[PDB]
Amino acid sequence: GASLKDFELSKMLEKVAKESSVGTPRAINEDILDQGYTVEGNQLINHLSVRASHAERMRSNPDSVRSQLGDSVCSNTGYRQLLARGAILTYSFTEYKTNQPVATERFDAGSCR
Repeated sequence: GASLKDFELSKMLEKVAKESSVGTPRAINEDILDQGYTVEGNQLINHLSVRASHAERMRSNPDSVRSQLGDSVCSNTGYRQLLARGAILTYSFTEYKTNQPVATERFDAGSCR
């Protein structure tokens, strides 16, 4: 099992996941639903669904997707506090109709540097 400190971090992340999930699912735009947050170990995971056409645009340029996500995460004051405590921010995008993976992008303190 996870160490005492690791399990505690997961519990802290679960508090963030619960508050951040209030009001989800909700539309980010016409193509993307914010489905809220879960925690797996040291990862705070934001789950999002993406419609088929936008999913294709995402798949065609995964480095640009990652870079834009990184810019957002790494300048988010609250996320920076989590990364500063050993957390990983994970974005899990799946297809709206099928739930097939589209993109999965993880960020740690190292990523932000």
